[PDB]
Amino acid sequence: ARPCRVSTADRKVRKGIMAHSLEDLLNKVQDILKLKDKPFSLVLEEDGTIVETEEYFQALAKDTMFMVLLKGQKWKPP
Amino acid sequence: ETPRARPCRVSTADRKVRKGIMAHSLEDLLNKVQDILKLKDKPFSLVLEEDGTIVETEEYFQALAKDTMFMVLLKGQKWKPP
Repeated sequence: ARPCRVSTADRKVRKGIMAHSLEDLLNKVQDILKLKDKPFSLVLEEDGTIVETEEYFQALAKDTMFMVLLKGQKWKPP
Repeated sequence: ETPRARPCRVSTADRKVRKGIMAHSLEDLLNKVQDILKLKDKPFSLVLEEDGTIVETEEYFQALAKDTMFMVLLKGQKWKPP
């Protein structure tokens, strides 16, 4: 049961969220970050690498900054 | 090679799609990347996204940092500067 640091796409709000899995993370992120709708994609905040498997989500360091993307939203350089 | 798979960040040559892929070796990685990145055909070369350094041995692939961004090149594609 693990600690994730998660940003919105405009990087204005970053929050620490505990998750058992990628899917659990994705189920929590809307309420926590007060997203306008459900997330479409989870990406690495540093470079926009798409996190789309559980095994890859779990191999990343606990201090990894994640970014949620809603439909049509794209990762952008900080 | 590595009993436990290692996380790789992998870019297409146009840098529009970037994805985290788990891999046990260079060969395993190269076996996986076409379906994952939706490549039109099999990869020809794996390169460092940063400077186009060719990754062509398993030992060099394994020595790289986990956050290294890779780039796949298909036949006749060339690394280009970002």
